[PDB]
Amino acid sequence: KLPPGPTPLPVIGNILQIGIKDISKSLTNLSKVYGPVFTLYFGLKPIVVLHGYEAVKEALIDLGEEFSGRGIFPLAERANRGFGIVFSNGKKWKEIRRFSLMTLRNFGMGKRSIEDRVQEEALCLVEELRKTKASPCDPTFILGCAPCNVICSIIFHKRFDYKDQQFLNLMEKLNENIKILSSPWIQICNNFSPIIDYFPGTHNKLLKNVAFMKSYILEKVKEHQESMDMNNPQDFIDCFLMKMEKEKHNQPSEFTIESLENTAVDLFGAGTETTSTTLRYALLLLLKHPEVTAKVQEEIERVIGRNRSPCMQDRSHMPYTDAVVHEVQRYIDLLPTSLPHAVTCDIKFRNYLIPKGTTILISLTSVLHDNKEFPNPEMFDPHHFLDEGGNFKKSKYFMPFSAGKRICVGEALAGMELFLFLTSILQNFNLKSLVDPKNLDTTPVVNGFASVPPFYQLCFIPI
Ligand code: HEM
Ligand SMILES: CCCCc1nc(Cl)c(CO)n1Cc1ccc(-c2ccccc2-c2nn[nH]n2)cc1
Ligand SMILES: CCCCc1nc(Cl)c(CO)n1Cc1ccc(-c2ccccc2-c2nn[nH]n2)cc1
Ligand SMILES: OC[C@H]1O[C@](O)(CO)[C@@H](O)[C@@H]1O
Ligand SMILES: [K+]
Repeated sequence: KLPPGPTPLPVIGNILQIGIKDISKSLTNLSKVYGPVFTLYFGLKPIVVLHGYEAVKEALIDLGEEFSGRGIFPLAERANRGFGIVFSNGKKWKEIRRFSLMTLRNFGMGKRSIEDRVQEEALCLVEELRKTKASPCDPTFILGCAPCNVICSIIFHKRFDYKDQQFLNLMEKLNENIKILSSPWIQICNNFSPIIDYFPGTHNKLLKNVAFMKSYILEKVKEHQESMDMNNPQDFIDCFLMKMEKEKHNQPSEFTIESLENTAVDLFGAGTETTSTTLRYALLLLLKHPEVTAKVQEEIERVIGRNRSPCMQDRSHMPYTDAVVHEVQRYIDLLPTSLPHAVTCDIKFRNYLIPKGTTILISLTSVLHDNKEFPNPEMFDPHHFLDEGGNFKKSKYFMPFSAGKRICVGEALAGMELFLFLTSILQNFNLKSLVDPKNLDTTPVVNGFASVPPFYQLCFIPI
């Protein structure tokens, strides 16, 4: 048997029960009726939902290889998304992921470290924030540039100047695509149609934007082929090309110029928006909780001071800051259902039998907002990651990057970006709201499978 669920209607399954508006809350409501493991029907396609820590851990961690598949919907083929890391499966995924992890280690791309790349972006970020000259400002665009340029640095070896038109084009395309991809028409409703694409225009626009990106990446690969130093790979492209020229006696290979372009599009896609949104949300929460900000600044001033950049090494001496970043991620819950999984083979889970390829939906909300691990889980409070002594308290329930075999490839990178960008900002600025802090609402705007902060402005007042 599959896990029990609400009985589907004919030809529409469970669609009309589920509140598309806030899918996570519906899943949670269902869990109160059917328990931690239950089945929903998306017009005949069964979806098993895992809710709560135990179920999620059992599946993602203890039965990891079996739950390592990526769930497929029509959108995957309509936006040509299954050829990188994020939406790939089997051998293509294993190989590209493995390689990408090796390449993305702090020193996996020559002498220049990933941390160096992030540190340079943090100085640039601070500078743009000075240029606002302490006036009101929607930080959206500035905070989005920093992570985008980090990926640029990782892939092409060199960051762009924030005004370089080639950068502004990449960024604009990416924004467009992500905003389109956020629409419930594109994420949900159009997947109800298994064969006919009811938004052919939209997908065309998506693909055109991709092609622009892929074509820019091709220009660079060429440049990288004409300046290849086999002993000194400096970026993700070099590393990929060396992997190719190491596989030439083994075709057909998962490593080709085409998988390089698709993998890089994945890294831009995965690596920008979520980090950007997390940073923006962090500043909103810091505005609203100025005591919190002050405690971070106390750590900064005491451990780091003013005569130098904040580096990772600092993080182990700054538990309060570490707790603040962790708590931002836990509270805001940007991917409440992760990305969909799928079982790779027939598998007995608990006392249910789940057939190979069945889509699994993991509720990360249920873990991050566990009300016993994180009492008052609905409140932002850095103490959720602090012991009674004021030290950092780890949580097995801290899964904003998901868990198991499909855990975010950028976990460590996003971790550096968040810590270095936040510390560098509060090293150099205080934060002043336009409106009254008591009047700001930090509660998240959900629209489908995606959380987002509300709109706000602030002033970056130099110290
Ligand atoms: C705070 C920022 C980020 C968050 C919260 C985040 C979170 C996630 C989550 C939840 C997943 C899905 C895991 C799953 O399928 O179960 C994921 C996948 C991924 N993330 Fe991130 N991510 C972030 C930043 C980044 C960055 C900076 C990169 C850049 C390398 C990146 C690369 C990826 C990739 C490649 C995947 C696909 C992994 C796979 O399916 O095998 N992410 N991320
Ligand atoms: C039809 C093939 C042309 C594809 C295309 N490439 C780009 Cl670039 C544009 C800019 O709008 N477009 C057109 C486009 C037209 C309508 C939409 C759209 C916007 C809101 C709601 C539904 C649609 C839609 N897409 N397809 N049909 N209707 C999106 C892109
Ligand atoms: C100009 C190119 C912009 C990026 C982009 N446009 C499209 Cl279309 C693709 C499809 O993969 N992509 C790549 C992409 C890959 C993964 C994601 C992603 C990664 C982690 C978590 C959620 C997402 C997601 N899926 N849909 N929207 N955002 C977003 C975009
Ligand atoms: O597999 C059964 C098929 O039925 C559909 O739900 C149609 O709603 C598709 O999403 C799925 O592919
Ligand atoms: K049209």
